[PDB]
Amino acid sequence: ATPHINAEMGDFADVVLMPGDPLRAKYIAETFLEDAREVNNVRGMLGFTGTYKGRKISVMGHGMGIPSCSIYTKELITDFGVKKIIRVGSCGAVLPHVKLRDVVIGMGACTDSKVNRIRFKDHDFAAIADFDMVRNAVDAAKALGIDARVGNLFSADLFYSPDGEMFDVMEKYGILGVEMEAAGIYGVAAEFGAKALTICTVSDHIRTHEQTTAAERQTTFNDMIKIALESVLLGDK
Amino acid sequence: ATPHINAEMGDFADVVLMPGDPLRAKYIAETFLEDAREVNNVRGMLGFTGTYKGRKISVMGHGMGIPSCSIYTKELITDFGVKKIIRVGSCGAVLPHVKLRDVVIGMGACTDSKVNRIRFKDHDFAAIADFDMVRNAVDAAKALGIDARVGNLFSADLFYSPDGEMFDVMEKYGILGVEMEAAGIYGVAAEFGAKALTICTVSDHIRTHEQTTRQTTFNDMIKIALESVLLGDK
Amino acid sequence: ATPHINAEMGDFADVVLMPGDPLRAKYIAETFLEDAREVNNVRGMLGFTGTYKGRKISVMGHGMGIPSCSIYTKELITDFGVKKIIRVGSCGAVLPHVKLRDVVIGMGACTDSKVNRIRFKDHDFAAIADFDMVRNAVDAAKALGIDARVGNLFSADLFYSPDGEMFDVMEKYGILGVEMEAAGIYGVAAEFGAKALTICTVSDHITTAAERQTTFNDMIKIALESVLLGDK
Amino acid sequence: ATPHINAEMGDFADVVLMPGDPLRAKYIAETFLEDAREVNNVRGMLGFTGTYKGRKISVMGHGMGIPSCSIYTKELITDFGVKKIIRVGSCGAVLPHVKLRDVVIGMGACTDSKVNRIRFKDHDFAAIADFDMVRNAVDAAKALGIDARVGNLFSADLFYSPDGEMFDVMEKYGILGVEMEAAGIYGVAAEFGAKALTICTVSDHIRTHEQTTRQTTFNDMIKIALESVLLGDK
Amino acid sequence: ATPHINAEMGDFADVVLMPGDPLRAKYIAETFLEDAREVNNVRGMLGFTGTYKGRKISVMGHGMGIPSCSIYTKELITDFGVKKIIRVGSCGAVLPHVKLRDVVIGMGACTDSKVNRIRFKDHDFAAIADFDMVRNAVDAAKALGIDARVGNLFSADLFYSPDGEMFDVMEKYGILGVEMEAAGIYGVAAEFGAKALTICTVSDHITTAAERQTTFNDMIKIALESVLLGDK
Amino acid sequence: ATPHINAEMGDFADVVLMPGDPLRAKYIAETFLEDAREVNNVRGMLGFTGTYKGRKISVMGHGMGIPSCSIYTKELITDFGVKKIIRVGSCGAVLPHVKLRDVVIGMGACTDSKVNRIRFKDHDFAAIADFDMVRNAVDAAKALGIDARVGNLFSADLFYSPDGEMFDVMEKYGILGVEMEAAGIYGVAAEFGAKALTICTVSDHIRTHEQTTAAERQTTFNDMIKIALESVLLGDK
Ligand SMILES: CSc1ncnc2c1ncn2[C@@H]1O[C@H](CO)[C@@H](O)[C@H]1O
Ligand SMILES: CSc1ncnc2c1ncn2[C@@H]1O[C@H](CO)[C@@H](O)[C@H]1O
Ligand SMILES: CSc1ncnc2c1ncn2[C@@H]1O[C@H](CO)[C@@H](O)[C@H]1O
Ligand SMILES: CSc1ncnc2c1ncn2[C@@H]1O[C@H](CO)[C@@H](O)[C@H]1O
Ligand SMILES: CSc1ncnc2c1ncn2[C@@H]1O[C@H](CO)[C@@H](O)[C@H]1O
Ligand SMILES: CSc1ncnc2c1ncn2[C@@H]1O[C@H](CO)[C@@H](O)[C@H]1O
Repeated sequence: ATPHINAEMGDFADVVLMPGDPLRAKYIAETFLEDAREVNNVRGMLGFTGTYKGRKISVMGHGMGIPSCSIYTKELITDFGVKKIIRVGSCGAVLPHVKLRDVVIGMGACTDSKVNRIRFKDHDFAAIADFDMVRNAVDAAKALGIDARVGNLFSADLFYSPDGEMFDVMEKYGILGVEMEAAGIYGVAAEFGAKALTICTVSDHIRTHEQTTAAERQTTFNDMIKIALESVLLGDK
Repeated sequence: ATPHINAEMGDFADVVLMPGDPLRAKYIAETFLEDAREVNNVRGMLGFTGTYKGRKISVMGHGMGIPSCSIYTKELITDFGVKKIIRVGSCGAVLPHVKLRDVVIGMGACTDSKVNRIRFKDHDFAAIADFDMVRNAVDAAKALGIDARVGNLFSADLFYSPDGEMFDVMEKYGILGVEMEAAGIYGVAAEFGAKALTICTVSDHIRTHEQTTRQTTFNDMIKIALESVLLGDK
Repeated sequence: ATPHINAEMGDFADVVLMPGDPLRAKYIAETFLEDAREVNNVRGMLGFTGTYKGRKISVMGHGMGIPSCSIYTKELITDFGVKKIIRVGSCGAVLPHVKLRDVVIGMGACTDSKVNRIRFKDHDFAAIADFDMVRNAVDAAKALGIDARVGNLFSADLFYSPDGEMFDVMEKYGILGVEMEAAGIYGVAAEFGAKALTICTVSDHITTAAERQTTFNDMIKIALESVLLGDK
Repeated sequence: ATPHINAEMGDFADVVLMPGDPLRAKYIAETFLEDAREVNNVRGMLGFTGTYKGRKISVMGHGMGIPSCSIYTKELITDFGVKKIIRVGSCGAVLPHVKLRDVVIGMGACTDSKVNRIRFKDHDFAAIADFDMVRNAVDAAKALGIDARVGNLFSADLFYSPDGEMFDVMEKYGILGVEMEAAGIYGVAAEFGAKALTICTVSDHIRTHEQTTRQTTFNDMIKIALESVLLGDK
Repeated sequence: ATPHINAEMGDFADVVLMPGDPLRAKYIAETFLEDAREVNNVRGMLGFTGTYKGRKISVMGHGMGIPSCSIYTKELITDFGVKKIIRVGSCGAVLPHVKLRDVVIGMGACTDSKVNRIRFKDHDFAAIADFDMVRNAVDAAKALGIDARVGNLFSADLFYSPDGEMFDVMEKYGILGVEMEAAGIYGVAAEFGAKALTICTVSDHITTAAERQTTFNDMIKIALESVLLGDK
Repeated sequence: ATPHINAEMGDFADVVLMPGDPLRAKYIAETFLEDAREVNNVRGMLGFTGTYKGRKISVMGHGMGIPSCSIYTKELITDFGVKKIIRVGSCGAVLPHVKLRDVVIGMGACTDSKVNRIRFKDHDFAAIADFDMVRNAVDAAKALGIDARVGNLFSADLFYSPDGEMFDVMEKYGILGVEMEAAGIYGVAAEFGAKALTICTVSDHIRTHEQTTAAERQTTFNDMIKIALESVLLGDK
């Protein structure tokens, strides 16, 4: 066990899906995994392990922010033999053409944080996902009849920013989705030699700040989970 | 209700104790508050409101890291009329004269986060607590016969730091405890106009590696916090 | 028409291959393109436009360094309607498993330059390529029976850096190759809404001339065939 | 003798009050100390030692700016056994509720200087005062019936700032006074292992432009400082 | 011999004039030097060594940008024994009193690049020229009845900057001209203990071709005559 | 008058020599100026005005550090019509070949301070002296049979540096002298449109940390003052 995870080697699959909300990990295990069992509960960060079409899969929340998810992903990789981390969350949109419910894939992730500069001798480290994982996700989505956008995400330290001028900048440079973990998870994956990918569903459009129907929203979120789970199967081949 | 808190104005007291662990807040509500009522569970971030010796008080977790607690402390202050925030967490020690379960009070908080530089034109903003609250905590500790050092805390973005050498620099400058949110709460208190204080319990020693896997001294911290608000009311 | 390219709209294809060495532009034009014609000569940066299996293609050097290539890529995009930029160059490897003559594809590009911070309010902008272009290059490579590594490049401002330990850091974080333009082209593409990709061959690990020419022609075929896959 | 102080161990008391103006130190030595003896005049930086109600005390100017006071506070601490440094200076106000001659106590000090980043690996070091000294000053003020706000000061490198907008940011974050050395003295106290406190008198208002061209409230500041050491001795 | 210059010790004079445009090196060699011979052609960066009034002089382009010129100036200094580097180029002016075709001499060079911070532990390194070289250029100019302004240049990494207000700042602090290499060459000279100087002619204010050629030849004569004054 | 200078327009010459030590300004006025009168004393920063061979000259201390001298030089220029500022101080040497008593002229000045970054939008402002003033000083020195070195100075914020590694860096990049004001005075001169020059006498060699005889040291310091005063006369022509 670690100070944040009360499990032992073997308790997690070598692939872990990670939502920000611990209650969403439980929701994913309940909805898509067969014979899922809770393998962690410290600080209430629920983790589960079960099978998806016979494949051993794990899903655990990572909390909000780079500092939070950096702790969990780091421990999964070094102490639980986890090779892949697939973040499945929500994000806000700044581009007029990026619509509510669009599925975004973060090939790269820009950031507000100083963590990668601390890692990269104060220079610019391009926080990127694992290419194969990106490709598997794109292909899985195509098979589901879904067209995911692949580009940059922006991982913020302040959900409530003081200088609202950053949104124009994000939009100017083509940022697809705004969230809070991608850049940190990619930094961890690179530092400890593992593979990661962040997929998000647009739950808010900053240009119009909205949400829309709930049934349709829940549908897209599930497609996103489906895309994540199906993508690991393509990777297995 | 706010984006991360499903409650209404009035559900929270004007003072809120906040541990990083939502399960610790539940424990505090059950062990120290009377008529405790759960007022939030969004994302599992348990929040409670009750009374301590007739004083209405709340306790809610804020999660790990500056980005997490910034969201919660902000919504409480702008939408629930919270005047005082008292973080009650754990920390790692770097100084040799600091032992497990020791109580530290961060009158100040250093950090490797950029949040305050983003707020202060890229200059040095000294993330400090409210002086009265510090004084209150010190007096409360004194009256309870519990020891407590007052000084600088270090709020880290990375629990697993790739720069181990920075611990020597922290030690060289007298850092009492290494935690992950004080500097962010102080920055929020300042930006949104409220007051805050961070009290921590040494739960691990970065040099010796001896660590906990809680309570008691964690109960002391709570007593000091709860008793300090009462002094503040008078 | 532009300060560094004496040509007019239409002279360049919407896709432009760009080597660092200007002399390589003519080699590519004569060796891989049909009906090539000269479209630029300013400062000796020769540009050519021709066709590859019917597809309109242009080729012109960009010079060494982020500042140089940022000028050309920018002008091509805003004044000649270029949609995609494919940089085809060389790099140095810091990883033991990455060998001489290997073909590296930069999905991302780190850098010690300050250009992107100037663009992104002093924050971290992840300089990245277009995903489809990356995927096209990979598939075009496999079709040619060539195994290409996809990952991060490091775009250096100083070829002769005084900081020797930075190479160990690059190795620790999996940098595939060290060159000097990727991060700059990716920033320009982002700033002006175009697509870019950097392909490099390992020409030094931190070979015969015939071996070098073979690998160079392989990189060009890959880039050219990737463009065709992109059109589908 | 040190590079900038021609004195020997023992010439200074373990506590030293320090204004930026050498002529103010002379005034303090002549108005509040008995048997005042000049112990330094190198570069005109007048230093004096005497007694206040039987308590041995020194007062020496430190000049304007972080670079100047860093030299003096350092030599005093490493070569003359000075344990406590109490800066008694002037400052400019940005807040509307702050008037001339008001007394401010910097429990913390923000800055646009790089000195602390050079010491703290380019991270945010919270330049704070010694809690006991702050508390001492507060009690002393209380007993003397003098008002005093406790909080953050802003130590500027450029008195004539080209970034006027930074004053709005200072005001937004509750800066009590704009001065030029607190953050540097706190950094030195920390690096060389001593204690320090900065007390200031509002001598100018950056918004209204009304300003002084001293004493009295400048006499209050001195009383608070001298009386605070006595409380500290007990 | 070096990665970017196929020459050997002795091929280059201890003094090298360097224009940004590579094509200008041959013009200078044929127009101002006696008995010129070719000493480099790698990447099309032609270098020549000849003599001016008996004094041994070399000329070769450096490309656009700090990264490009940093490579050439460095190699020339550490492998070909070059003692002085005189960059002769063009720049844009932000000051109203500085006119088109004016000759500007950069005693100092500001920059938005990060190379010198990387060299100077993230602090402020004042990138400056050799004082004697500056004084020589001034005196050589006066002898030619030419009035040259001495001051600060600004070495930009991005010719097309997204920050429009930086030009007002440059004007406020007296920047004489905007170009892209001075600060990089000055850093290299400092790092490897050599001497450097940047001379520029105002080719744009933020003219006929005959006017341009006249002023260009004036800058070259100035540089060449300054070298002779330096030998005294 | 200003909050730091109790004088009125006319009290200072349009040229001001400035030593760090206020007691040294008095020494300079006494030693080289005819009919010098004290024109300032607030905070004890003595200022004087007199004539050198018939030319109206002023000399006033500027205190230690960039923040200190930035206040004085700024007020001299904007409120007292001063056109030129000639700093005359001492510095430490890091280069083995730069010897005790050498006269150094700061054509440029490197710095530890953040003041010029605050002025120059966070970029690199090359803090330089006025060319003509440098030339006049070099020529005046030649006339005195003195050979001054012209190059970069380093203006430090911390006389007592924590990371002693900066001296190797300074030496590596050819820094001639180490002091504490040049970069700040040049920044002020550029911001308010005036002319400045810093000249220093090496009073310490960091590689050997020494001083030597006192008579000879005092001789070189005076030559430096002579060079400064004589240089303004050449400038007048
Ligand atoms: C401006 S809209 C927005 N902004 C920032 N984060 C968002 C946003 N929308 C969804 N997320 C992500 O969810 C958490 C913060 O609520 C975080 O876990 C984060 O990833
Ligand atoms: C090196 S020991 C250490 N390091 C960092 N944070 C620690 C530490 N010990 C306790 N905490 C605090 O608790 C959470 C991280 O477990 C965070 O909420 C944090 O405040
Ligand atoms: C340390 S080995 C190395 N380092 C940097 N750049 C290299 C390197 N090898 C090839 N290139 C690329 O070629 C040019 C610099 O020669 C540039 O165009 C650059 O892309
Ligand atoms: C904008 S008003 C202002 N600004 C900056 N410093 C001030 C100010 N007022 C008083 N001081 C302090 O006194 C000296 C500068 O005069 C310095 O010692 C400084 O601490
Ligand atoms: C805003 S006008 C301008 N800006 C930047 N560089 C200029 C400029 N004018 C001439 N140069 C110099 O020529 C090359 C860039 O064209 C580079 O070699 C450069 O030195
Ligand atoms: C390491 S030797 C050294 N270091 C720094 N400053 C020196 C030095 N020597 C002379 N000065 C200058 O004198 C004052 C500091 O004593 C300051 O005014 C400064 O200009």
